[PDB]
Amino acid sequence: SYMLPHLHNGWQVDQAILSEEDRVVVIRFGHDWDPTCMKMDEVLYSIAEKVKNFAVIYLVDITEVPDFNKMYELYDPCTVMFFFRNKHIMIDLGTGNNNKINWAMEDKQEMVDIIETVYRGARKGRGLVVSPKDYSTKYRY
Amino acid sequence: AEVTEEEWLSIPEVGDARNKRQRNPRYEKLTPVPDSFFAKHLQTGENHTS
Amino acid sequence: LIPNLYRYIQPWESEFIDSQRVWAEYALKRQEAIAQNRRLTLEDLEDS
Amino acid sequence: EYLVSPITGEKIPASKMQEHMRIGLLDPRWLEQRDRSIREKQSDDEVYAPGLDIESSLKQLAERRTDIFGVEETAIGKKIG
RNA sequence: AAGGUAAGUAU
RNA sequence: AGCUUUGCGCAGUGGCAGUAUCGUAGCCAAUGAGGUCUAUCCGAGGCGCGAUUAUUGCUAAUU
Repeated sequence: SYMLPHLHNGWQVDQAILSEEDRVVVIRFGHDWDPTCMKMDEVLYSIAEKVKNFAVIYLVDITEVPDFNKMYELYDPCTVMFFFRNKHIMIDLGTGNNNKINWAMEDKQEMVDIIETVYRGARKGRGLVVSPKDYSTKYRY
Repeated sequence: AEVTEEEWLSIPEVGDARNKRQRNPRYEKLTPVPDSFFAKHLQTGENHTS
Repeated sequence: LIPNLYRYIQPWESEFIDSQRVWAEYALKRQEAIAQNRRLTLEDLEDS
Repeated sequence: EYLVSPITGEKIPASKMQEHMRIGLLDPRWLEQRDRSIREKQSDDEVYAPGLDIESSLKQLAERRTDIFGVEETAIGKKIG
């Protein structure tokens, strides 16, 4: 949660999105002190080395950097968004919101699969990718 | 507080004890079951006439 | 109504009675075939 | 104490038989593999934040988490106390 | 009330 | 004068297996590697790391 790089103003976020031309820019919008953000950041930290070939992970504090709250509807405790070549890559998670991951995941392989799907779809030149797993339900039994 | 700066520097790095095979195993191929399994399954259904 | 799985499973007690009767019948048929030095055919053990 | 080299035909002092033989049969494939490895580990961008950045992030977390740190305990997200 | 947005390029 | 043994090359033909082949200015090793069986006996490489379509090239297609 604290081992990941941080972006401290909107210009830094724009540059991080613009800098990467061959990798998915995974940016988590939230607060390091929020428990949901702590879970999501732990998951991202567990996979940060694995996906470094095709993904880069940044963390942004939405109070320190409020320049995207109105734009990206960052009014949730945690939010993960995907950008590839200065384009926001939407993902059809099945949750009704195709723009972001607004909850916290528990499986590293889940997040890695989502990142890989986003990377492949964005490389092919697509603005929306279909998630390998549906999230219309939590699969709790 | 009493940890000297030399002790602070002398902290060792953490090294993995697993070897190359454990850390980075070669991809494990999946292969179909041999045809003898289908042959024996179809032979199981055969029955004597006496 | 779709059929219920229970109606097509023979109960344990009736199945044990049937097993006793069927194996007694098979013993009788086998003894009869021994007297003829003949091997039981699939048609002999058809109702069983 | 000069022994004829079985691989080059020259003469080396006996104090350097084993090292000359080991070096003489050194595959250039080793050189190219080492050069490739040097190129790879000196060009990959660091994934995790530097140490001072980690310390600053932990300080911010402690400031904004008084249910774990500090003396007085404010709410989970508040920083005043 | 939702879990039912194709991603676009043009005008 | 022929014949023939061993090792090393160079080729030719043929067979077999691709869960394996290499690399070691890394380490240890006949001053003993490694030992389930045979232990007052066995005797040679082992380990770590790296490369990879489980060796690597061309050629022909589609592109």
